[PDB]
Amino acid sequence: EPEVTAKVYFDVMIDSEPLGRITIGLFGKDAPLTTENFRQLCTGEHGFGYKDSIFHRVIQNFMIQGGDFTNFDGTGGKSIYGEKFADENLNVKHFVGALSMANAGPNTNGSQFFITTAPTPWLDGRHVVFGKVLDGMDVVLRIEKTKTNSHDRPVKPVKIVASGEL
Repeated sequence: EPEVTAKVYFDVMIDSEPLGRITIGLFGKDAPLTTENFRQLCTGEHGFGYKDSIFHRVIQNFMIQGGDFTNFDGTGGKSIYGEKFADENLNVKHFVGALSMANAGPNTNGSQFFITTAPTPWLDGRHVVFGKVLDGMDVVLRIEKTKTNSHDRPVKPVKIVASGEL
């Protein structure tokens, strides 16, 4: 596993129920542009970020996805460098608890990401893995079990009520 160079977190709630804190370690040496984008979106330094956004898609035994703080449906989001930035390292394979960038083809990274909860070999080589859950994996597993309906979207919003750097 690559080196963790920075730690960020998310405090999560589901309609009045606090689920706890998810601590994420970033691989700053293996993916500098990607980790910096995630880090600054967590702090909200530029005026926008993950605070008060939701996990809009949950697929049991696969992953949870979030990061669309502009449209809240999977069609939006934007990086700190602009609308899109290139793929940095595609040689790191996914593993349970990995943080990976969602995208719409090569060099289209923005702000959306997923946290994998199971092996996902069909994503390997196509999505940049830039970190991993260091603590609070139980919170991730709880979210994965939340009731979804049509489109794999949680019936109750799964909200990130706070984010930042640790």
